[PDB]
Amino acid sequence: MLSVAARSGPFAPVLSATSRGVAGALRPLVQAAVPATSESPVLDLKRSVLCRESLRG
Amino acid sequence: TATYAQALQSVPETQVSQLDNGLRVASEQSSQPTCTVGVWIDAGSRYESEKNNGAGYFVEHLAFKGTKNRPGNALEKEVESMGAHLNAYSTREHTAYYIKALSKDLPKAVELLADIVQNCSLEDSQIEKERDVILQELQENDTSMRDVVFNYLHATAFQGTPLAQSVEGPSENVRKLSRADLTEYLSRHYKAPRMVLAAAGGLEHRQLLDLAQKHFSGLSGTYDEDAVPTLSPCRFTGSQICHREDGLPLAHVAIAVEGPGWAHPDNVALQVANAIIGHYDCTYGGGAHLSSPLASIAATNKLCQSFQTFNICYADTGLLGAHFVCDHMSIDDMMFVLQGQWMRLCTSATESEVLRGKNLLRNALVSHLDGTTPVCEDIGRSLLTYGRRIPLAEWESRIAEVDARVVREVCSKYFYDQCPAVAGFGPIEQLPDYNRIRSGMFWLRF
Amino acid sequence: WALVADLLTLTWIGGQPVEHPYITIGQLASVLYFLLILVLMPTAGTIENKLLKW
Amino acid sequence: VSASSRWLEGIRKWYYNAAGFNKLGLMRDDTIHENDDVKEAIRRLPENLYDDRVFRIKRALDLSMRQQILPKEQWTKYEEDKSYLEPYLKEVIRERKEREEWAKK
Amino acid sequence: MLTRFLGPRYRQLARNWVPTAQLWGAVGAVGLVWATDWRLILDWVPYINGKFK
Amino acid sequence: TNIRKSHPLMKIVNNAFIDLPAPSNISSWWNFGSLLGICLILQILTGLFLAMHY
Amino acid sequence: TNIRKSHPLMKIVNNAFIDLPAPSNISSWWNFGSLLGICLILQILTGLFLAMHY
Amino acid sequence: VPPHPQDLEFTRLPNGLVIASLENYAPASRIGLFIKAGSRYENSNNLGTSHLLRLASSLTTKGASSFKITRGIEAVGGKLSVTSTRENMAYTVECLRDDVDILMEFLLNVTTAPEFRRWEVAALQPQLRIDKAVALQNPQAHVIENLHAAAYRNALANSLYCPDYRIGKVTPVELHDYVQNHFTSARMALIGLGVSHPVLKQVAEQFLNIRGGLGLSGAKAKYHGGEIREQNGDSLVHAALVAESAAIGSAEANAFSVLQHVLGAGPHVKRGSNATSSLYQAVAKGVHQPFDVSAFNASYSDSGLFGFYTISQAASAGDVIKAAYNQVKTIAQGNLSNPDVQAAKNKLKAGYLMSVESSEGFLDEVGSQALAAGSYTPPSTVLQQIDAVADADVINAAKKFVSGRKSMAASGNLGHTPFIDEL
Amino acid sequence: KAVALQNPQAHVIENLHAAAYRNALANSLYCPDYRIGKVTPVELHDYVQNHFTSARMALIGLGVSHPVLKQVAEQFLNIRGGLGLSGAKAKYHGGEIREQNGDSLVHAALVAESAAIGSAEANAFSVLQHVLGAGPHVKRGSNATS
Amino acid sequence: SHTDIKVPDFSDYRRPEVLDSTKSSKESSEARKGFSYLVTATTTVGVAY
Ligand code: HEM
Ligand code: HEM
Ligand code: HEM
Ligand code: HEM
Ligand SMILES: COC1=C(OC)C(=O)C(C/C=C(\C)CCC=C(C)C)=C(C)C1=O
Ligand SMILES: COC1=C(OC)C(=O)C(C/C=C(\C)CCC=C(C)C)=C(C)C1=O
Repeated sequence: MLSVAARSGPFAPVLSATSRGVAGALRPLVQAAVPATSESPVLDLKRSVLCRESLRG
Repeated sequence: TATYAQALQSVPETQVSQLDNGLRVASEQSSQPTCTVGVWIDAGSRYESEKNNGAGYFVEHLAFKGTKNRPGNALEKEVESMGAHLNAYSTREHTAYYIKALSKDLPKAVELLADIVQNCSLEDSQIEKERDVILQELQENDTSMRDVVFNYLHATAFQGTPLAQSVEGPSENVRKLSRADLTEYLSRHYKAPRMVLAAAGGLEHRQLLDLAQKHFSGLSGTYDEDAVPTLSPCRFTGSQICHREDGLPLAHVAIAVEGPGWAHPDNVALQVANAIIGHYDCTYGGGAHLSSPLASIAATNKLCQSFQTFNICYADTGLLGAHFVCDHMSIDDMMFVLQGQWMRLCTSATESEVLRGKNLLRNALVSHLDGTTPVCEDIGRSLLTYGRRIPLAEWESRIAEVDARVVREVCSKYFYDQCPAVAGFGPIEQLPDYNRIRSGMFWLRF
Repeated sequence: WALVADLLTLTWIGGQPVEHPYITIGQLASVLYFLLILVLMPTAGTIENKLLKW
Repeated sequence: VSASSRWLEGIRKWYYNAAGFNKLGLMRDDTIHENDDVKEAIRRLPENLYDDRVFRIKRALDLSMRQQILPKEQWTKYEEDKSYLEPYLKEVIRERKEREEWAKK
Repeated sequence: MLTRFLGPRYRQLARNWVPTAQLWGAVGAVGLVWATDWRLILDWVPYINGKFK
Repeated sequence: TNIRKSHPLMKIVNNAFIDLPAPSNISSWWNFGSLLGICLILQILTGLFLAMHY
Repeated sequence: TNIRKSHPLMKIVNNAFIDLPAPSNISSWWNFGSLLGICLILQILTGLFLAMHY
Repeated sequence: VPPHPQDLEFTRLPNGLVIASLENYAPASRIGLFIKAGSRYENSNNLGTSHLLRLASSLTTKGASSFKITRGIEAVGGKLSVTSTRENMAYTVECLRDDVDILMEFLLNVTTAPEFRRWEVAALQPQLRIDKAVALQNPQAHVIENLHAAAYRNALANSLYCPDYRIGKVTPVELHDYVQNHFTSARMALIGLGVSHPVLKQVAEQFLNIRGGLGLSGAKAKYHGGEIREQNGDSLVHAALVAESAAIGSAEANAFSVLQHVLGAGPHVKRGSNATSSLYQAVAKGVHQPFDVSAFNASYSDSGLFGFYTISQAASAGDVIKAAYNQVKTIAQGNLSNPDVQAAKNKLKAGYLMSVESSEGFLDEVGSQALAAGSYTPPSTVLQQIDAVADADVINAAKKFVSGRKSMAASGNLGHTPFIDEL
Repeated sequence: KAVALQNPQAHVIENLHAAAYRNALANSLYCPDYRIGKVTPVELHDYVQNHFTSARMALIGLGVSHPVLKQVAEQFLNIRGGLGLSGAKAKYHGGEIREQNGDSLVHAALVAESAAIGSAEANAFSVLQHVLGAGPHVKRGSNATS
Repeated sequence: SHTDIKVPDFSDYRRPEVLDSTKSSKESSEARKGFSYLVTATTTVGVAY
């Protein structure tokens, strides 16, 4: 049941050529968007989330 | 070893079956021990009035907070205890509620979905707690420059139509929507012929059918008749909304022409052309050497922080264009280059780049359809918009047929000398005047 | 320097009647002017590059 | 190898001496005309060579100004004439040519 | 060394711009003709026979 | 980059008649500057043709 | 700040004849540009005075 | 009617390299080269080298210039991505079946023949600062980086992001050295999806026979403990409390994973109360308004960090942390059900199976397993291993957390955030 | 702050204090980066009104006369309405702060809680400081008595 | 809250062919550009003369 990062918790950065720089393992956050006022930038000196190279027709 | 072409044929045909209701039940069986079940509904915000707006977004909040058979928090307790995940979304045109769970748990997952989608307990105390929650979310969404600009772009492009509305509604509606309002919207839209039970993974289609008859029998049968309207077309306008705010540090701009709707065959050629232009972000490796000229010129000259092309689809219309984020002194250069690429493609698109576009598109299609969740979603959405499930082999055929001539003909039709809808937010003093953006939509060379 | 010298010849001839010597020398100098600029000078540059192993 | 190669080599040595950049302590590569390929190669030079190249050009422009020349012993000797730029220039060109091939398809 | 612009894409480029380069030449011609009143060329046009014979 | 914005000659044009930030509310009365411009050229052009016979 | 460097009119002068970075080794042969400048003005000035009687 | 599947084929070469491949009859292919080269292999003299390296995947190689790598991969619409953790670096490459060959070649070139040219490396340095700024906008990233710096004195203490003082200072020779000594056969695994075993095995025998670097999984992470505090003013305090737990692969690790679900990892319901989450309900009971909690569990080759992470208003930090800590104490004292552990087991199993649903998740799990264990453990046996975890094992893990020397990192306005001393 | 921080000692001593105390003495003499640009006029006003008061003040003069200073103090320094004593009380805690740098030279400070100024024990510490060694007394010396 | 951002009615200014929210604008687009470009074409013809 290895794969340290997916065993949820420790951090795991991704770099890419066509896709985007990701920093994303586990800690809370998700249950703070509910009891709210968990702001966020809207692309302050940034990049972009959700990322691209998926679609359809 | 199998070829790419051959592999497309190996994908199991999505099985479609109809209930005596109008409830379509569709599935794509794989071999996975996990699955995803859900209900896709032809309900959004393009269906709402004005006083009413925010109705479904409001229902989404109440949806998982109690049913009549499962009160206050009992549902959560069931989903969580089997290790499942329950989620939901809503756009201007679609609402979805889906469970991501273990394959054995399929009986329970459908049973819960049914209970949520029909026997919902919009209890007064809860609907009252949700108004504070939603208003907070509106306050949150305001900080996301990107979400704001796409709401602005919709609001200007679709001016007096229901499509100009945001999903969440105006604050005045959030604080005034009644239980009666919600119950009525539910009655009007959450009915069988407008919903599709979708699933993907280790399930046999008969299981899904049995479950659909077992737990969804009791909708549209003794229902329908008078009070079921269709969707009226939405006039695209073509204008500009500029929200000047020098306090924010980067400008956000979103520009688009009117695209055709979901149904139109030419969404494929548009997606190829969009792919050629692609996307960029300051964390991409490869700056100067990127194929897309916009991306390349943007990276070397540092004309932006990010940009993305898009092709948003609605009933018989859509927004086709791009969005970018940049420093106050780079909005003009950024627009020039963006527009320069659209015209180039409209007139002088070459063959090699079209193959790249087609290739980027074949990868996107397949890379996206990876996992029970995106496929389940794909089945549900397709049936609502296409009436069919379009197999990968067909999408391939449609992609394969695109050559340069098609790109310059299809881009011309939508872009060449057309009025864009422009939305700007942030430090936009240098956002070019509308006439100039309009004059960049055609070329005097040509 | 042969171009400058050829341009002296050209002006000198230009200031002279179109009779004996003058016709054929002024005719050949004209060819030289264009042979020099159009063919000879470029060719020299290629040769020079080569002598320098460039 | 023999008589002929030495004769072409001595003709090359002769041109070199006649060319006269040596007289201003310059090296052949210091005289190259600066186009983009070259501007890039200069950029790619390592710290030491780059610094030496500026001092040489400076030494020459200074000489060229007062129309003097270096004592004969300080002239750069042919084939002691290190072509420091060549490998960089070659690669920059090779890189451009590949871009160019890709631009054709 | 103009072999840089010789290949399939450039060949595709040239063709995409032909109807345009051709129509630009029609503009230039009629434009030259009408502006100098090109007797030779004009006399063939049905109307615009304002030079009788 | 563009062509208008960067070219030494076109810059001047761009900065004076294309991208020049102008007030949105100037009225006729502001036209006399360009009209003097036209009158100056008109005076020069008809003035030259007269000088060819005067 | 200075006066030469900042004034709209003087800037032009400064950037063209005062602080203009010039190579330290240009020789006579580079003088003909200014000499053409002088010849142009000399031609205009004597040219105008002749036009007052011609 | 889906096609009957295929089994994964696995092979250890005598030089230590591992090759694993699955033939799913997919339109696309996925190849990843997993290497034991994460930040834990950096030291005081070369910090950040694995970061710049991670950002350097498209610089020129022998056999493939930067321009080619970029244009070539984009021409077929594929991807090249490098992902790092404190232990591994993974180069994954993606494309349709018909194009595996060219992508494989670029992959081999990036990983075994990089040239790291002086000027290309100089031009890339500023990317460290852009890359690091983007990661650091999530408060979690600072916290977890400081958590590790605080917990270990060693290797796991290193950051995944280049220290500021090193930006612009990492050299081409340091990249060369990092590759030569970590990108070797015995530290590598070639995983494939949508390819065939002979092909991967051929490629590995022809191109991945490199060896002359270092040897095992470490210098050995020496857990130390302590705390790092970053004053910030963010309205929200982020804090992580942790203790040494167990190394991955060991039976105790699974006990910790089950403990993580008894307490509470992420949410399962959109905008839910999180009824089955022990930590959450425990904090909520005495704290009214904006907050989040979750158990944290990191497991490495020779160590592990387990505990919880909290997000809360500056003044409630103490209360949130104390409530959370006391909740764990409660399980350590025996107050743990049987249906609780059962529910946790179901949450853990459902999630793992969900984690390998897709190509990306599957490939990463196979690659990491190859590195950590040198094996491939089927989902059935992982489910079996989880089931072997008894209630007493979970109780014992909780008890280990409660009495172990702690490590903590926190950011925000820390005026009411306790010091460990005070827990 | 940049000018002070070019002496490696200043970072060290600021971190030494941050590490040693959980409180007041932990504060830095230099504004934290995140606060630069954020301190408000109201915060300055508040800091003055509550700390610049009579009971917390001393007017010292050199080359002036006592009556004059005393007159000035009675006319202008009668301000009071702030806080009271010498603290919230520094709670010594202990711990360590480590800053990776690459400076060729490592700067380190090792310390323990000693005694408050004014107490007899403080003088013992001052004498200990000289037994061990403070600064140098001879230019370029071996420092024999250290 | 940015969701309250109205878009002021422009019926007062809209060409007649674009007055209905019920239907496409694409239909009248050609006639609309036609009309506006005819004006500039006729003008250039005039100026040419
Ligand atoms: C050859 C004669 C002149 C030419 C070609 C000329 C040209 C112009 C032009 C093109 C403008 C800008 C547009 C406008 O406001 O009209 C302007 C503005 C102005 N001119 Fe002149 N003009 C001339 C004579 C004058 C005179 C006689 C005066 C008064 C002594 C004058 C003082 C101004 C001023 C103050 C402005 C600024 C007006 C404003 O911005 O409100 N110029 N001129
Ligand atoms: C350098 C350009 C100009 C040239 C070459 C030029 C040349 C001439 C010539 C040859 C005449 C005598 C022929 C005649 O009387 O019709 C004349 C008359 C005159 N011009 Fe100019 N001129 C020029 C610009 C101006 C300007 C700037 C003005 C001032 C608005 C001006 C105002 C006059 C007037 C008032 C007359 C006499 C009235 C008349 O037309 O009989 N012209 N010019
Ligand atoms: C009204 C006639 C001309 C004027 C007033 C003029 C003025 C000048 C001036 C002031 C300079 C800078 C100083 C110098 O090098 O001399 C210059 C340089 C130059 N001119 Fe001219 N010149 C004129 C005719 C020409 C001609 C006939 C050519 C050749 C077609 C020419 C091409 C150049 C070039 C290439 C330079 C740069 C030379 C260098 O920097 O080495 N100009 N000119
Ligand atoms: C706009 C300034 C100029 C004016 C007003 C001007 C005016 C005149 C006039 C009135 C004459 C006839 C009087 C005479 O023959 O002496 C003349 C002759 C001539 N000018 Fe100019 N001119 C000007 C600039 C030039 C320029 C640029 C050149 C070319 C170098 C030039 C070369 C000549 C020549 C060759 C003659 C005839 C030879 C002679 O002096 O007899 N002048 N000019
Ligand atoms: C924003 O205010 C301005 C205008 O609007 C009132 C103008 O119309 C013009 C027009 C000036 C022209 C066309 C140049 C003519 C000068 C010559 C020497 C021919 C200028 C400069 C201007 O600044
Ligand atoms: C650094 O090289 C240069 C010189 O040294 C060779 C010059 O002497 C001049 C002199 C030019 C003058 C005085 C302007 C004359 C032009 C007119 C229209 C009167 C220029 C521009 C120059 O660049």
